Amino acid sequence: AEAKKGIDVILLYRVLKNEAKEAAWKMAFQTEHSNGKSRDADSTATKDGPIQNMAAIEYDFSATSIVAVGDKHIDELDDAFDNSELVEIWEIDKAEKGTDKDVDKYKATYFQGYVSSFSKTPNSEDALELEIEFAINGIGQKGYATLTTDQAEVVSYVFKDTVKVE
Amino acid sequence: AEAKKGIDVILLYRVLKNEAKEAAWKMAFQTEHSNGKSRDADSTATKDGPIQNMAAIEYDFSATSIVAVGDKHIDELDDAFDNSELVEIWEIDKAEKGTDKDVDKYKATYFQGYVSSFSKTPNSEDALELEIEFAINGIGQKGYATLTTDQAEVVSYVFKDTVKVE
Amino acid sequence: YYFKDTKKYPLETFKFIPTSAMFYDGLLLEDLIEGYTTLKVEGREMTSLTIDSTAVKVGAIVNGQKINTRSITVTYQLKNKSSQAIQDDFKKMMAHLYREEDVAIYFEDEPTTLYYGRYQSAESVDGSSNSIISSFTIFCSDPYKYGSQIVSTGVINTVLRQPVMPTKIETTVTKSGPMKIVKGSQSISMSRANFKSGDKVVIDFVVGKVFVNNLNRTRFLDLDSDFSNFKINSNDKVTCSSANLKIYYR
Amino acid sequence: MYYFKDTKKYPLETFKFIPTSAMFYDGLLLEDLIEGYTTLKVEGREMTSLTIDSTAVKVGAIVNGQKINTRSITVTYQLKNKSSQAIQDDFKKMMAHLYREEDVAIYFEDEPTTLYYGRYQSAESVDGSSNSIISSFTIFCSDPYKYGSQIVS
Amino acid sequence: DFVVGKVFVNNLNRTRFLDLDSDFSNFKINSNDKVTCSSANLKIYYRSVDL
Repeated sequence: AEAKKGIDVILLYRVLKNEAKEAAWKMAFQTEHSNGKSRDADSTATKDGPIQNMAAIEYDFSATSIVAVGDKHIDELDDAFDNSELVEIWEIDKAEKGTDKDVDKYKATYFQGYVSSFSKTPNSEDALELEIEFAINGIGQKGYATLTTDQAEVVSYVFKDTVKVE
Repeated sequence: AEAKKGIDVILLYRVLKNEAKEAAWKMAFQTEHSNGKSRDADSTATKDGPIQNMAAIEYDFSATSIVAVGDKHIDELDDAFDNSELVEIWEIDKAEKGTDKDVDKYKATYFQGYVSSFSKTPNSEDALELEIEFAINGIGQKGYATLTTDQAEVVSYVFKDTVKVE
Repeated sequence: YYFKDTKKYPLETFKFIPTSAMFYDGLLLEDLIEGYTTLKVEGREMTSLTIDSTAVKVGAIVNGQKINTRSITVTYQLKNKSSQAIQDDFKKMMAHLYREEDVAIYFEDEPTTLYYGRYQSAESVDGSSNSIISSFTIFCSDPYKYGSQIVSTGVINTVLRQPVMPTKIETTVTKSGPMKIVKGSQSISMSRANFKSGDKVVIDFVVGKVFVNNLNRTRFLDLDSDFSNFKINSNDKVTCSSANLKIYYR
Repeated sequence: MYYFKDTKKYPLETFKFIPTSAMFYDGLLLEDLIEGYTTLKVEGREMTSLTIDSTAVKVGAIVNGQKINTRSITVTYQLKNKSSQAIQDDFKKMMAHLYREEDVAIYFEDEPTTLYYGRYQSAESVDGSSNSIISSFTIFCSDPYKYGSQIVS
Repeated sequence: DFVVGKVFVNNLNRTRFLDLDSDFSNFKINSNDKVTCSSANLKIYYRSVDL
């Protein structure tokens, strides 16, 4: 079988109030992100053995990227953090494709939440780095999502001849 | 599609009581600084899922530099810390420029706050470093700031001939 | 939440009604204030008792029993953007909640029950923010959970977990003479009364009076009748020979 | 608080910042009388509680009366000064202004058309080893109503 | 006068004129209500009460 690479999972964002004007955009130069879920297990001891009682779900979310020059979406995220508005998040997997009624769609998951951290540490010898954390309401939903052509490929050059370009 | 270098972020200071006498100056030999924001979220669990509530903003600020010889501004900061006076702070980014009405200005941010730390550890085989921490009042404001000509260029040397200087 | 694609969304979405909403005096608090939401409601599950006893050499002797009242706690969330409109929101909420007598309370997760209670007190409210979480308490002096109303003509055809007391029994006198309502080993008799044809005799149990043609005529009732012990159970028959009966109960 | 400024010299003058929840006590602002005084937050003027009397019976209780409780308002402040002698005079002035023998009119800034009746009741213990103090005092309003503008019909 | 509980006639106290079965402190006004008197001209002072 074949292992699954971690470079095939990307993230998309969109501010909630602009859901009728634009499609979700992709943040550039992503390095890693972490997604975790957990439940609190409460144990009660009886004469037969421990019995576990489970609690609600807690989400732990984080992201990391490199700030690019001329990118205006970081300003949108900063304004959303300042004014405390809702943000949508998509987690799209590029290694899975749909079969019957979703031919050009990938498996994904849908979240909404706020922004609760915004940090950056510029040093004298490295590149600028950005770290974001979220607080998520409710329970994430499952389905299939659409990726445009320019957000799913990498650009490279092709063969060229040895004559002057006209 | 170019990464943003961390060298193009600098800081400027000025004591509040001298706002009508001198312009903001630049600290010599800066190495790195940290700027972070956060909100504390209280989670309330219901029968449909967690509902998050947001709190006020908390600022974490620090800076590090190398002490120069014959610099009188360190004395100003030390006296401000001793007498508990307010300080103004600017965080100017050199890679962003304005187009229409801000022709020779850079994007920046403005803070006011006190000084809550002043440390230095002189050993026998390294240079002397200074670490400063701040406590910030209110909420930072955004705008466009002006950099003069000698605070944005680095000195070099030019080609010369082999004849005796007159 | 509901799953949505990355394309533009051209439809309109409405407000979310939580699982446990409260109708206070026939109105929904979510439809009055645009920043209100009910989070959770506690204290409406179990009831406690209060047993009186006296100590003796080998234990205690129980003589009386009582049922404690009920208190309901409601937690909400009020959110706004301006420091001035939140005061008007609080004023509206207090104008709606404050009442002088008992009212009817309905809950969304219990669509077949009825409650009685009124607003009692509230916790302290934080004064340094515009997103506020707090709670208030409702005092219920009647710890029963009622249900829909059933009208039956002398035969009970429902299931009851406990024997109940009917609210009232209307009759329509057909024959002329005395009246006697008979149940198993229990009876209510007016043996010294002469009723003509067509009298409306209403036996009211919540107040303790017998109404005849909209007049107080309790003087006809014998003193040996079971007026306070009359409780009906499932599959019980109430019959009278001089009139036709109607029974109201929950 | 403050507003954005450039990196050049500022030739104009800035006046004192008036907080949102300022209080007019007997027609005077405390920020005007004392130059170091500042009001931080006011709590306790939002929500109202009742009192119900009842006696126990076999199937619950019987309610025989209701009453409306009074109100207490707690205001947090900060007094700042540089000299040890002058802060005592500032406290003397503040206490001499706050002490009253009857009810007075109380106005708040975030509610421009509301009137309160109350009086100073008590104060919290202040720190005795510094020149910047944070504490609070309590106002006792014996009439738990909020009035409005007067109308003639 | 309602706050004090007396009836003044030409700056003199004449509260004794009221009937024993009249409503004095139970007189409450509501929106869109009409108050009429057949002998004098009325002026009403009131403040909106918000709890």
